[PDB]
Amino acid sequence: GGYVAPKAVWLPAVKAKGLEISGTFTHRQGHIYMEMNFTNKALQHMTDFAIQFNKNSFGVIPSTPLAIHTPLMPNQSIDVSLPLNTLGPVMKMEPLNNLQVAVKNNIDVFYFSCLIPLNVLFVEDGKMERQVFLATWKDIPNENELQFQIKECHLNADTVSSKLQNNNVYTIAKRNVEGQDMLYQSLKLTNGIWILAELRIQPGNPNYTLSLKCRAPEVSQYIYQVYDSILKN
Ligand SMILES: [Cl-]
Ligand SMILES: [Mg+2]
Repeated sequence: GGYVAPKAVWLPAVKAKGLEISGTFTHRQGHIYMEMNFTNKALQHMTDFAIQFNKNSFGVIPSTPLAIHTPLMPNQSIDVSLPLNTLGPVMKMEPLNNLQVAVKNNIDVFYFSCLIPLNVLFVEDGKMERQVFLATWKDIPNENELQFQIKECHLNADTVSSKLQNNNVYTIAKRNVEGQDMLYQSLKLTNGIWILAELRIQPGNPNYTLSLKCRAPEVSQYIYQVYDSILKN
């Protein structure tokens, strides 16, 4: 299984007439979930739960109604797994991975936003053939290449590769070049956009250089972020 961030408070009870939501996102065998905990810190029973998202960069929507079937009584706390997909309307948000959410119950409708970690959008079929990798890297404009630093990393190339693989980031080739390990990696988003990467591991340097090439370079910063998280967790 890939990296899953710990649940964070998305909607505090005091801003939502007692409704408290905490959440995170996961990806389970090709399926994306918004995993939440709803707690009723009010003095009335809560019913009639419903959820919707604003249009967003990767076209993320719930794929079913929110599965809360019984009144959530005062002091009660339930875990809710909401399946998502990427078939919904697309509107480019800033930041690119922001998701606006509305949750309703019988008391009111409440709004909050949260940030989607892009690794849940990394698809299973994201392993480029070596031949295709080289050709695609070359095809993408050199100006699209962006460099980032994975600070303070001490994992071996092998471990880097295995962890990334667990998050559908595939190592296509490894080059040993005078002690340095150069890992060439591919991944593919739910929207079809490929991201190619060169990770440079040097002896004595506690920082790895991650070089990313993408036809949509605005995405790169976000791949870096979760790449960093996967290596640090
Ligand atoms: Cl719903
Ligand atoms: Mg996989």
